[PDB]
Amino acid sequence: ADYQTIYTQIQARGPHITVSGEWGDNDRVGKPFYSYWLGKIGDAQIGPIYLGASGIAAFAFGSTAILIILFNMAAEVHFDPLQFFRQFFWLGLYPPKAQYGMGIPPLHDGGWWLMAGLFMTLSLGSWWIRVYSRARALGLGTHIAWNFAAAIFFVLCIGCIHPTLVGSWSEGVPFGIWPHIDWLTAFSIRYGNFYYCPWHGFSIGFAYGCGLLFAAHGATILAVARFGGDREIEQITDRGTAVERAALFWRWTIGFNATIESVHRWGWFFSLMVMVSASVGILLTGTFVDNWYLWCVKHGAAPDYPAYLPATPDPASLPGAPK
Amino acid sequence: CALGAFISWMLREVEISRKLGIGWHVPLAFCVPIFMFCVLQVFRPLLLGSWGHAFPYGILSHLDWVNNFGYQYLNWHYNPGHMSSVSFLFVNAMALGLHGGLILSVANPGDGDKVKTAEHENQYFRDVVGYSIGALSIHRLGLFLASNIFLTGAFGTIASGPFWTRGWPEWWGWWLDIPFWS
Amino acid sequence: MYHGALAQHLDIAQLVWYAQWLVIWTVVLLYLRREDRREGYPLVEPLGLVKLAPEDGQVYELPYPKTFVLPHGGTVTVPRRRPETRELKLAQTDGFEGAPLQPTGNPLVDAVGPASYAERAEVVDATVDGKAKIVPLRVATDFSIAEGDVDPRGLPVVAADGVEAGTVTDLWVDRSEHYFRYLELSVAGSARTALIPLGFCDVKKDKIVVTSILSEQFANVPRLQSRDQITLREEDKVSAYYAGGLLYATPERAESLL
Amino acid sequence: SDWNLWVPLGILGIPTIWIALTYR
Amino acid sequence: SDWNLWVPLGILGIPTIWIALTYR
Amino acid sequence: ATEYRTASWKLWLILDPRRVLTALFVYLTVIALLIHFGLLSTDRLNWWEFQRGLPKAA
Amino acid sequence: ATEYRTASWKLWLILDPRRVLTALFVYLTVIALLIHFGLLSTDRLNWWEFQRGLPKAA
Amino acid sequence: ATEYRTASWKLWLILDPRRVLTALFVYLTVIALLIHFGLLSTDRLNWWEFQRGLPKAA
Amino acid sequence: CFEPPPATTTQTGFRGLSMGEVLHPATVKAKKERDAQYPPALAAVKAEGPPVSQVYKNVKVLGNLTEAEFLRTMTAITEWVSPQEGCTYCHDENNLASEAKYPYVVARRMLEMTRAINTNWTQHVAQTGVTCYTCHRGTPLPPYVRYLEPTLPLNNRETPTHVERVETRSGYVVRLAKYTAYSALNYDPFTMFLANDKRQVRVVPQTALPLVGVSRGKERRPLSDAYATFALMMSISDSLGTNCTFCHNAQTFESWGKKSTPQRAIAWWGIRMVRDLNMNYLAPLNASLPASRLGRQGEAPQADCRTCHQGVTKPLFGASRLKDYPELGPIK
Ligand code: BCB
Ligand code: BCB
Ligand code: BCB
Ligand SMILES: C/C=C1/c2cc3[nH]c4c(c3C)C(=O)[C@H](C(=O)OC)c4c3nc(cc4[nH]c(cc(n2)[C@@H]1C)c(C(C)=O)c4C)[C@@H](C)[C@@H]3CCC(=O)OC/C=C(\C)CCC[C@H](C)CCC[C@@H](C)CCCC(C)C
Ligand SMILES: C/C=C1/c2cc3[nH]c4c(c3C)C(=O)[C@H](C(=O)OC)c4c3nc(cc4[nH]c(cc(n2)[C@@H]1C)c(C(C)=O)c4C)[C@@H](C)[C@@H]3CCC(=O)OC/C=C(\C)CCC[C@H](C)CCC[C@@H](C)CCCC(C)C
Ligand SMILES: CC(C)=CCC/C(C)=C/CC/C(C)=C\CC/C(C)=C/CC/C(C)=C/CC/C(C)=C\CC/C(C)=C/CC/C(C)=C/CC/C(C)=C/CC1=C(C)C(=O)c2ccccc2C1=O
Ligand SMILES: COC1=C(OC)C(=O)C(C/C=C(/C)CC/C=C(/C)CC/C=C(\C)CC/C=C(\C)CC/C=C(/C)CC/C=C(\C)CC/C=C(\C)CC/C=C(\C)CCC=C(C)C)=C(C)C1=O
Ligand code: HEC
Ligand code: HEC
Ligand code: HEC
Ligand SMILES: CC(C)=CCC/C(C)=C/C=C/C(C)=C/C=C/C(C)=C/C=C\C=C(C)\C=C\C=C(/C)CC/C=C(\C)CCCC(C)C
Ligand SMILES: CCCCCCCCCCCC[N+](C)(C)[O-]
Ligand SMILES: [Fe+3]
Repeated sequence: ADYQTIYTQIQARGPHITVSGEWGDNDRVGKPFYSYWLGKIGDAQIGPIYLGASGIAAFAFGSTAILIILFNMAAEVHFDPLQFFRQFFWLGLYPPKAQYGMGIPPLHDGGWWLMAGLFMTLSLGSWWIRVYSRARALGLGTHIAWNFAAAIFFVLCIGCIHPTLVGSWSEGVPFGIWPHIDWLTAFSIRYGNFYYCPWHGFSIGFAYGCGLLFAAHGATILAVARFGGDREIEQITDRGTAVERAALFWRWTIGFNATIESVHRWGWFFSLMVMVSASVGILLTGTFVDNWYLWCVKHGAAPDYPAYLPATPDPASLPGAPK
Repeated sequence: CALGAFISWMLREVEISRKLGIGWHVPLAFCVPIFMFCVLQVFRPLLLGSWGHAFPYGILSHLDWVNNFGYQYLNWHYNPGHMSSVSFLFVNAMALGLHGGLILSVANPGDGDKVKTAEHENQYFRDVVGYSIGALSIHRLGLFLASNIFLTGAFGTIASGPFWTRGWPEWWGWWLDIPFWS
Repeated sequence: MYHGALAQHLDIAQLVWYAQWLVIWTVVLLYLRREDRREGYPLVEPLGLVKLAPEDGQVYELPYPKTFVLPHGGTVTVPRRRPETRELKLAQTDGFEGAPLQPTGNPLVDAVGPASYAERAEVVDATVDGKAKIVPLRVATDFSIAEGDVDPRGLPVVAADGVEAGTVTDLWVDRSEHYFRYLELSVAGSARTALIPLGFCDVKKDKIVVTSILSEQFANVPRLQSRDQITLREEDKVSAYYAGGLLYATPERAESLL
Repeated sequence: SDWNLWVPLGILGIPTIWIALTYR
Repeated sequence: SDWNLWVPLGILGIPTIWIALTYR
Repeated sequence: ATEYRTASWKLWLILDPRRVLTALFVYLTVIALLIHFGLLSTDRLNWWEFQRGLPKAA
Repeated sequence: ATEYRTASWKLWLILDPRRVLTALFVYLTVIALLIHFGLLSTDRLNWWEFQRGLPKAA
Repeated sequence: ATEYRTASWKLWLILDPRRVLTALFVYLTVIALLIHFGLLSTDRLNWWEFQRGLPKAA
Repeated sequence: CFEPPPATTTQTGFRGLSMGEVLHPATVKAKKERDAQYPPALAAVKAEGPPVSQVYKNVKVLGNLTEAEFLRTMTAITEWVSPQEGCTYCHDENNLASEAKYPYVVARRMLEMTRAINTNWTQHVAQTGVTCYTCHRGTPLPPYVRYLEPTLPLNNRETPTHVERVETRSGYVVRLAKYTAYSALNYDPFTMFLANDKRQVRVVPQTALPLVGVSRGKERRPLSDAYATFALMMSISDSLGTNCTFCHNAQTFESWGKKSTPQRAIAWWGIRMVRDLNMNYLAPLNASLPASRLGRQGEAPQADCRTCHQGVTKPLFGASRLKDYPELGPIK
């Protein structure tokens, strides 16, 4: 085979050059070290890191959040250290279990949930700023920041916005491995099956889309790596045989192609759209649709199947039923 | 006809790539989903001995299959093959976003700012998260993430029925129940 | 009475649906697809009938031009009109639109099909400092191989025949990526070094195996203009030669398996 | 007690011997 | 107390001796 | 050959002791584990536990 | 060799003490663990607890 | 070697004290924890708690 | 751990929908062996003489029978409930008509209960019915019961470990998980749904759009209630050894008609039947039992699905004694 696409056979070492920012060249932190193993898939060098304010802040809120989360998880196993470690995935920080509408709930029932929520929110933001500022610091464009934005917004939607529009904190996602997942099912059951929500559709489309696209783009570049097609930026400004082939390949197959530059747009667009599509769906849910299946039936989208075993009338609705 | 089409599609690609003197990575990559299709429509039904175990063709209809299948083990979220696949799905999406953005930022730096260099790509990430995977390898890595969506999942899929018949959560019992700390 | 009901059958969800669609298509069409036509358009025609306009809907098609201001001076405008004026040594099988072409002479030297290169700018690729990006390890003395790998310097280069083509002189490094791009070998029999892309050779413990081309055709790998630096065009030239050999080294590489 | 059943002895033993003798 | 249950002593002891004597 | 008979030995010119050694090590270990645990998962031929065998008894 | 009988020793010219050492360390530790825990998971043959065995008792 | 009987010591020329030291430190620590916690997750041999072992009593 | 092939599979909904049960043939065998110790019917006796009400003195349930029949019943009862202590278990050996021993007075009530099941819940138990054996399986303490905290292990014939004991506070989460098929759902569905008729299990809305006046703020139910239902279902599944698709077509959990199997109907009755048992026969026994039997909050033990089904979709694989012991119901 061609081994040079899978891993790197002969590794290189030498002096790395620092691009001086607009500001905060000073707030780079740590002794850069190498990993020979890591060097077989990517660059081996691992430090330094930029610090600065946004960072500081993000960590600040982030940690507080984490602390509140974990601490409460411990409190669930009554602080038994052995049990904690065994039961860890099953432990969580839950939102309120009674109906208080949108009132700040008691500490012991959802209160702590809410606090961690707010702090997680704040870290996300601080981080956002990091991403956005750094870009501007180095004279790049802001695309990453905007993609990241959408992601954050979707977190907001399922965290507080949706709860708000229906007006109960009870609808919040809980913190914890298994329990954040149990949420998914509950939430779906409640809103009459999410497979039937169109935005869930869209989203998934775009998500699989990403799969397809990365596999394709990924594969395409490696296929043309022999002509130095991995040098993607010089290819943009001075088109070489590499991407000429890459283009041709796709044109001869699906019958239209991209450019080396624009394929990146497509990917960036699909990525974004996952998060956006999602957000919409979440906003609509509870607010305008109560039961997504029934809704799909009102617009006759829903498939209907004959009975295999005899059809069963609901017993509640019989003459002389109990309760 | 489906299988037919798929395979003919994939081979066509091989012919194309031969003609261009490029690598065969693309066709091969396209082989992964084909396999998963085969796994779901062919193998798993063989192993359970009926075609009736496969999924129907129908936009909403197919999802109904997915839905019930998954509740046949009591909460599919816990099936460990699924976990891995899901993780990849997410990482892949995020990563495409970053890769997308990063190229675009360098190319279109705003104003009459000059297009930036490869070093600026590196600097940018080594700032934000303190590591840069490097330009070739991201491509390589993308291909990898993408692919294990199905590669790992395929394990969880095949397992359910032929190799496991209980609810998926019950399976984590192995850990939950190590008698030492039980 | 219901939340989100615009009629006895019309609800706000339903409207949003279409809305969503609308946007998607618009972006796709009125944007993304335009952005795609920055290279290689407008379409060209060597059989068809009096056409200054592709699939129809599209001669707007091309977006208005960008202007990439380049890192080390100068501007590029996209889309462009970059004309191919190499005179291709390819005869047609039929005069037909989409019937394939036959090389007239040696395809590897005449640079056609998989052996064709792009006419890139005849300049050296540069670092952020203004040094040359791609250089050998005679020049980049600061750079080195990682401890724990095989130094290919000294090894025999075995070609497709099973015949030693020559011996490895050097590695060439990308200074801004810390990555090895080329082996520079000494083609035995002549007094010349030829540059092979590292993606065309399987490096072993004892030998470098080159499946791409035959031993005899190492004599004709494109000559470098300078000794210690490589232009962007020379890169394409070198790469295309070996890859072309994947279809043109032996006569049987043409043919189908049966 | 190994009575009537030399099965494993044979299986274990025989090779043990010819491994001894073949590779000197 | 090993009553013809020299079994583990057999497995433990035997090699212990030849490991002693073979690599000298 | 210092008073040898066959050439058997030339195998180690061809094979590499270290590979053989290290593999045998693993191979055997696995079979060993297989048998041990295998046995200890039956009813007859479990030492380590009370005779669950209910040999004929019930 | 300083008054040896076999050439056994030459093994370490071939094999590397440090590998063997580090490996054995691990190997034995794991086995030791398996047995210990394994035993303590039975009914007979658990020290560390009240006789869960209900040995014949009911 | 200051009146030494064996060559034992040469081990540290081969092995690296810093690795050994650090490894033992960890190794030991873990075993130690396993034992402590593991014990304190039984009914007999749990100090720290009331004997809800209910030894045979009830 | 990776349970080897093949699998028994059935079809419970329309083709291509992936509905139906999935069994490990091994496991079924084992259960089938277990559900075979059900002692065979006693030899039928000729109804001869007067009613027991005139023969003996302290019969208050089985007054109707003939002297000979009556003793048959007693013999059967013995075998199903207290075979080991025998007759002695709840009778003074000499004055039989003495209500001295505690189980006696429980047992009278158990008789009433069983009768009632086989008379009034025919729509759950059909022509199969129950006997003491169904629940007790030949011990005086039925091997799957429930208290008002989750306890472990599920089968009270096994012995608990240290962490499993109720008093060990750290072990709560696990005590709970094992009850609901190892999921991390945080509700005890017994005490929510089964102990009394105080909650609604139905959580999904029966209309496409949010209905104005029940759909916002404190008008609305908490998303808890969804999780709680999801818990009750998880447990029901494990108690019968089956999966959702044995009853629902996931396409719509909430819907009936062509989207539910006939089983789902039976289950509905099921629920209403355990509730009756608990609220009316079982729970008010904490007056009659000794404190040794009673739970931490001073409650008697109660029944849920598992108590009968014990991990099979039909209790005892649907083996019955309904014709053989018509003292036990149904009645006229
Ligand atoms: C039974 C329930 C189901 C369900 C329930 C469901 C719900 C309720 C929702 C989705 C949603 C989605 N579902 Mg679905 N789902 C999907 C895939 C998807 C995603 C495309 C999309 C969720 C968006 C996302 O990517 O989240 C992952 C990305 C996230 C969460 C963003 C994270 C970014 C964030 C910045 C992370 C960084 C965090 C920091 C590091 C902080 C650290 C924390 C500290 C402070 C402690 C697939 C492929 C399937 C299949 C194959 O069946 C499926 C079936 C189901 N879903 C089952 C039917 N799903 C969402 C949606 O699209 O609804 C319309 C959604 O709301
Ligand atoms: C209640 C049930 C659930 C469920 C049941 C489930 C099952 C049973 C399976 C998955 C699987 C998967 N799930 Mg899960 N799922 C996932 C994500 C995923 C995917 C990562 C993974 C693989 C998808 C797949 O098999 O593609 C299928 C794609 C295929 C087969 C390729 C088709 C492409 C083909 C080759 C080419 C087609 C060409 C066209 C015909 C051409 C037409 C186009 C035009 C141009 C002509 C998420 C993110 C979620 C969330 C967020 O909750 C979720 C929830 C659920 N899943 C619910 C819990 N899921 C699969 C898996 O891996 O399980 C472990 C799987 O078997
Ligand atoms: C009812 C029966 C019991 C039983 C039956 C028993 C038997 C029959 C045996 C033991 C043995 C042992 N038991 Mg024991 N046991 C022990 C612990 C032990 C160990 C001291 C010893 C394990 C030696 C070993 O396996 O080497 C594992 C690892 C080794 C040897 C590594 C060192 C060698 C290495 C290759 C050399 C390199 C060293 C370098 C300096 C370091 C290199 C660093 C690297 C990483 C760079 C504990 C802590 C307990 C408790 C808490 O209850 C207990 C209870 C019991 N044991 C029960 C009461 N046990 C064994 C023994 O030999 O006793 C001493 C033994 O034969
Ligand atoms: C389709 C769109 C996709 C998408 C897109 C994008 N996603 C992005 C970006 C874009 C564009 C970024 O630019 C940004 C980034 O930069 O990446 C390079 C980012 C990110 N997405 C992350 C994770 C992620 N993306 C997910 C999903 C999707 N993303 C969706 C699918 C998921 C899922 C799916 O779960 C996950 C988990 C992080 C890497 C990063 C946030 C960092 C943060 O916000 O920091 C917040 C800071 C903290 C939490 C503080 C840490 C504190 C430590 C651990 C210590 C605590 C210990 C304490 C107890 C004691 C203190 C002592 C201490 C010293 C020990
Ligand atoms: C991890 C790997 C990822 C991945 C990778 C790659 N993906 C690739 C390639 C690579 C590398 C290509 O090289 C190839 C391609 O050309 O690039 C565009 C391709 C392609 N991937 C398509 C769709 C796609 N990728 C999906 C998934 C992933 N991709 C995963 C995530 C999904 C999901 C997830 O649903 C979809 C729908 C087509 C656009 C295209 C082939 C067209 C075709 O196949 O032609 C042949 C067939 C047709 C044009 C029509 C077939 C009609 C048949 C005969 C009968 C009708 C269909 C019947 C089966 C009914 C089913 C419908 C029912 C469910 C309601
Ligand atoms: C005129 C004349 C003589 C007529 C008489 C002749 C006659 C009638 C003859 C007989 C006809 C015959 C025999 C055959 C008909 C023709 C034929 C073979 C048809 C096959 C056609 C067919 C089935 C087409 C369908 C196309 C298809 C399957 C899918 C459409 C594409 C889709 C949905 C793609 C997913 C969307 C997607 C990922 C878009 C991505 C955008 C692009 C362009 C990605 C590709 C791409 C990537 C990924 C890069 O990395 C890249 C890197 C650098 C440069 C370029 C690219 C690049 O373009
Ligand atoms: C060049 O410009 C650019 C850069 O350089 C400037 C960048 O650095 C960057 C990006 C900057 C970065 C820092 C990139 C780093 C970003 C990331 C998201 C990297 C993170 C990746 C991971 C965390 C790995 C993912 C791991 C998980 C999600 C957890 C999965 C959990 C489990 C249990 C998985 C279990 C199974 C596995 C782990 C592996 C299973 C594998 C198999 C079964 C089979 C393996 C298949 C193969 C090996 C392929 C077959 C082999 C051949 C074909 C030879 C970009 C975007 C840009 O393009
Ligand atoms: C689990 C409890 C239980 C067991 C075991 C049991 N009995 Fe009874 N027995 C009862 C109850 C309760 C009554 C009262 C029934 C009634 O009022 O209808 C009863 C009533 C009787 C009576 C009538 C009392 C009278 O007024 O004279 C006789 C006789 C009798 N049992 C004999 C037996 C014999 C013989 C056995 C064993 C071989 C036996 N019983 C085992 C619970 C039991
Ligand atoms: C549906 C379940 C169920 C059925 C059917 C049933 N029992 Fe019970 N029985 C219980 C439960 C639960 C208890 C409570 C556990 C307890 O009290 O020990 C109980 C308690 C008892 C006790 C008290 C024993 C003790 O030591 O506490 C007796 C005696 C008894 N049952 C006899 C009977 C008899 C006789 C029948 C049949 C005529 C019967 N049971 C049918 C569930 C059942
Ligand atoms: C043995 C039959 C049976 C099984 C198995 C079963 N269910 Fe149910 N399920 C029911 C019945 C009956 C109801 C309605 C009870 C009522 O009316 O109070 C119900 C109600 C529900 C509801 C509430 C629907 C509504 O109207 O709001 C959901 C959701 C649900 N089940 C999901 C599940 C899931 C998920 C599983 C598998 C884990 C499952 N069920 C397993 C019988 C069953
Ligand atoms: C107006 C008022 C009063 C308040 C407004 C408050 C507000 C903004 C609320 C909104 C809250 C939001 C956005 C809540 C969002 C919650 C979400 C999305 C939770 C989702 C998932 C969380 C998961 C999966 C977390 C599990 C966490 C753990 C298991 C523990 C945390 C630990 C780690 C991740 C490891 C790092 C720790 C290591 C260094 C030791
Ligand atoms: C459900 C999400 C899918 C969104 C649709 C993706 C757009 C496909 C691109 C078609 C390109 C059309 N064309 C040939 C004019 O270029
Ligand atoms: Fe790229």
